[PDB]
Amino acid sequence: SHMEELQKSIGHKPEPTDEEWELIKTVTEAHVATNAQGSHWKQKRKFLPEDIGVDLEAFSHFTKIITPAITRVVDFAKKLPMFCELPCEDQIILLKGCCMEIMSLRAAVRYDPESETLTLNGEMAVTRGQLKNGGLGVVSDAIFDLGMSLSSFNLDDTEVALLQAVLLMSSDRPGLACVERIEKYQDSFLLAFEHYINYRKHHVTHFWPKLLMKVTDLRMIGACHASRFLHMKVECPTELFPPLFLEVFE
Ligand SMILES: N[C@@H](Cc1cc(I)c(Oc2cc(I)c(O)c(I)c2)c(I)c1)C(=O)O
Repeated sequence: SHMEELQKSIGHKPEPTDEEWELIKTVTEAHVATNAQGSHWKQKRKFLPEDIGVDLEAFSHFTKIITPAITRVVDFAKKLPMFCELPCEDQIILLKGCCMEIMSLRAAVRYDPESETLTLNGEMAVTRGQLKNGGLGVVSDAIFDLGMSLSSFNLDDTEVALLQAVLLMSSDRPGLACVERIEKYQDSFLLAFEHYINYRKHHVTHFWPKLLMKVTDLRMIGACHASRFLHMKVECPTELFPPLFLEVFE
């Protein structure tokens, strides 16, 4: 009985309703499925040679593995019924919007402080420099700084999945038709996410506000990548652009 605000005047911290656990199980599984190499990534990963890394040899490695990265985000979305409930133009609009946001999140949570690397596609471990010089520029710094910061959040697969869901259901992308409906699905994810955090009892003060701030930072990564993507088309050759890469980023 979502009295919600009232339960937040008394100071109780509401856990997930029965319906919310269902939504949480769906999003979680969507993610775990489409997350290249689940919990097995730290030993499955080849460090890219110190000598590689606009440095074009670098770029070519990242573009080689980017089409599967993209598609595993479309797959994450497909596995959300709310996404299925939307028109075809809206779906494409939402994906193009969140694709880098999600991929960046997936990379940043595989930050390893021992090596100072992130791991892409669960397949390849890069440094900040290698990722910067291979085309991202300062978006690399953005992602590394983020990964470094999410170290203390200790996110679990559910937390990352819900974050992905919040990024996907963004009502402000341009061109959308079903805005109010996307906002409602969003609010539904945020409400379950908060609830799930209450349940997790993280030992960090002001955990939720803090994690919402990361949504923004992800958004910024994405914006900033759009711009990097123009700087790229002029520097690297139309040749090394996987078709799907082009179609998502336009
Ligand atoms: N690790 C994620 C996927 C992921 C793949 C790549 I490859 C990547 O790096 C780039 C590099 C360039 I250059 C681009 O132009 C773009 I978009 C992404 C990032 I960050 C994330 C996953 O597990 O799903």
